[PDB]
Amino acid sequence: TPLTFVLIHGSWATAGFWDETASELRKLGHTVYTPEYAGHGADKNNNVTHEQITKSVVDYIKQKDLKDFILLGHSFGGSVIQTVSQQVPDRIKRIVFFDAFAPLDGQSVADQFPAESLKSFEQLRDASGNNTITLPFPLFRDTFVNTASLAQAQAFYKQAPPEPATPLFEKLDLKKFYSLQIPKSYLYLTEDTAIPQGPYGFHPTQSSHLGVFRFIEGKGDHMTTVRTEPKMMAELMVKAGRD
Amino acid sequence: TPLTFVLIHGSWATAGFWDETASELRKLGHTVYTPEYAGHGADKNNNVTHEQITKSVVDYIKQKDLKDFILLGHSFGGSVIQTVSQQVPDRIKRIVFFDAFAPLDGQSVADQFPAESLKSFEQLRDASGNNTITLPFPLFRDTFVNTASLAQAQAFYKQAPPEPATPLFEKLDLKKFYSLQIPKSYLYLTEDTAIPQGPYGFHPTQSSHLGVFRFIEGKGDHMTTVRTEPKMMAELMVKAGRD
Amino acid sequence: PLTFVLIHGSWATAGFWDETASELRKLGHTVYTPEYAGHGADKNNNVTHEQITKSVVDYIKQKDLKDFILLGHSFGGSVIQTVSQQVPDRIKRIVFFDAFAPLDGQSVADQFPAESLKSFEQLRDASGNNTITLPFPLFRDTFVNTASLAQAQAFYKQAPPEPATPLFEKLDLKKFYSLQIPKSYLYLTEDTAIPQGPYGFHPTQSSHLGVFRFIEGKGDHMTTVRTEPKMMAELMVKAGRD
Repeated sequence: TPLTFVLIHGSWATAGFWDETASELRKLGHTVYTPEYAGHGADKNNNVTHEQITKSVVDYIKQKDLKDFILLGHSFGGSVIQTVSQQVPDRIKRIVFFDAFAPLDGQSVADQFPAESLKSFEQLRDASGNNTITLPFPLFRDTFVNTASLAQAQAFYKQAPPEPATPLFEKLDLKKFYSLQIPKSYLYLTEDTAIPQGPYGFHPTQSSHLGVFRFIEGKGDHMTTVRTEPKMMAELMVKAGRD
Repeated sequence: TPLTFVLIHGSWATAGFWDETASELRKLGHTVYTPEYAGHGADKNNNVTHEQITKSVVDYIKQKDLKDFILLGHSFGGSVIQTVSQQVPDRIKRIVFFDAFAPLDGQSVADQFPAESLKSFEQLRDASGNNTITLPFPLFRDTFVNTASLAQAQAFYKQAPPEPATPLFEKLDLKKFYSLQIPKSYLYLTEDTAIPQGPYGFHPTQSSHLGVFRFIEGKGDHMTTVRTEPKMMAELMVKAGRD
Repeated sequence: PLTFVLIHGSWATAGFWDETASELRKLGHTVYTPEYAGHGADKNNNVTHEQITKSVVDYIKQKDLKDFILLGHSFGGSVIQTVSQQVPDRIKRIVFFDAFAPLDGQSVADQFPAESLKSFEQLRDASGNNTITLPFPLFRDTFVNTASLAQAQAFYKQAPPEPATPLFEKLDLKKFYSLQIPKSYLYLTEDTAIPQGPYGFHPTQSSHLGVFRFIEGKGDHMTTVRTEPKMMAELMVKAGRD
C-alpha cells in the first residue's frame, strides 16, 4: 500500500543526498519529500542552532500540511527526527532511524562519540575559525564511503559540505520524544563506520537507545550505498517504514 | 550424507512452527521429527513445568528409539535440548542451538533477558491471572517478525499461542549438560531481535555460553524466515548439523 | 592495476593464497605470495618473529618492490606490522584480513582468551619439538566451520604444525603505531578462529588500528580463500584500492 516518506539528511550532506534513493522509492509508488533545513544546502548560517533546524523542518511539514507519514533520519538527522517528532507527533505514522544517532535525554550528538572522535571534532570546529567542521577527505574516504571507489568517493565528497558545529554539541531535552508511543525502526548497514563499530557503533549501541524498535539490516556504508544501490535502499526503507 | 533431525520449538509456538522447513529438509533426503511437548499444542496445562516438558521429549525419543540424531532447538527450545541431552546423551550426534537460549547452570530462560524485558514478562504473567504470557502484537510484530509484512505478521501472530509461564522462570540444573562431550553448533540469523541485540543478544552472548561450537550465520528473524524461506533454512540447518 | 604482497598466517604456507592470488591476477593485479622463515620448505621449529620478519623484508628488498599493498591473514597481521615498520617508504596501504593486530609490547598469544592461551602453551609443551598441532575437532568447527567434513579433512592436511616461538614473543610496534600509511581491515562474518565476542577479530582486533577502512564479507578463517576465491579477490581490491 502507498507510503509517504519525509527524509531528513544528516551532517556533511544536503537534501540531494536522497536524489537516487528518493527516485527509486517514487518508482515503487511512494510519495517522498526531501526537505532542506537551516544552515544546510543553500542556507548559509554557520551559527545555526538545533532549534532553528527543527523549526525549518516543522515549518516545511506544516506548510504542506503532511499527515500519516514515515519520518526517516540519517546520521545527525536522527536527532532532528527526535526533536521534530516532539512538535508534530500527531502527524507521524512511524519514525525510522537509518544509521542515525539517537541521543538520550540531556545528551548531544557529540556525546555519542568515543573520546578520540569527540576530540577530533572539537579540533576541526576550532581549526575553522568560523564554527564549522570540514571532514578531512582521507577520513571521509575510509570511514564514510569505505565501500566506494576513489572516483565515487571524490564525487560524493563534492556533495559533503562543511557542517555548522553548534547543533552537534547542544544538549537536547528529549523527555517528550522518549514518552511518545509512535513506533520506531532502525535501518542499519553493516559496513557503516562513520562512528567506529564497537561499543559506540550505530548498532547495537545507538539503536538500543530506542528501546523497542523494528530492526532492518542491509549491506552498505554511511554515504556510498544511497547513491550506488538506490533500488535496494528504497526496498529496505519500505521494510523499515511499512506497517 | 542423510541426517536425522529432532526439532524442538520454543515458546509462543507449537510443533507446526517447523511445517515448511521440515518439509524442505525431507526433500533433501533427511529424516525429521517435530515432537509436541507438555503444555503446548493441544496439551492444556498452564501449570506445566520444565521437568514435565523435558520428560515428554525424552519419552518421545525413547518410544521411537531414536538415535544418532541432530537435536535442534529454537528459542526456549534451547533450554529443552540442554535438559533432554542430560538424560539421553548416548543418542545424540550433535546439538544445534538455532536462535536459542543456552542458560548456564543455575539460571532460567527469563534470566537471559535485559532487566526491562524480564520485568515486562513478569508483568504479563501476573496480568494473565492464569500463569500465561501473551505477547502483545506490537512487540511481536516489531521484534519477533520484524522482516515480515503486516499481513504475514498477523498470520504468524494467530499461530503464537499464550505461553505457560513456569518453565521460563525455573532455575535449571545444567551441570551434566556442561560436562557433555557432544559437538555443538549455533545457527544465528542476523535480524533476530526476539531478545534485543547487544550485551544480552543471541550471538555472541547466548552462543558464547556453549564454549567451543560451530557457528553458522544466515539472514532472517525469529519467526518469519522458517515460514517464508524454508529451503534456505533447511540448507542452513544441514550446514549446522552435518559432520 | 595494484600490486599486492600477501602474508599467510599460522598452520599455513604461501600456498594458502594459490586460488585467491590466481583470481587477483585475472583482475589485472600483480600478486606476490612469499614464503617466510620456518614455514613451507624451511624446517625450523625454533624460528623467531625477527627471523620471519627479516625473511619478508629481504624478499621485498631483493625484488625492489614498491608502492604495494601489504596484506596479512591471521598471525600474518603481526608480520605486516613488523615488516611495515622496516620498509614504510615502499608501502601504499596495509590490509589486515581476519588478522591479529597486537598493541605495542604484546604478542599474538596475548590476543587469545585465557583458556586458549593455556591450551596453546600445553600443545607447545606436549609436542616435545616447540610446535603446535591444532586438534582436528577444534580446527573443523572453529577454523573451517563453513566447510564440509571432506573439505575440512583436505584443508587440515594442508595445515602443518606451527613453530611456537613467534606466537608468544612480545613485539616492539612503536614505529608501526606512529605510521601514517593507511590501514584497512577485511573481516569475514563467520570467522571464529578466535571466538566472536570480546576477543573477536572485529571489532576487537580491528579497533587496535585506530582509523581504518572496514570491508566486510561472508566466510570463515580458512575455507573461503579456497572455495570463493573470486569473491575474496574482489574484497581484497575493495580493501586495498586507493
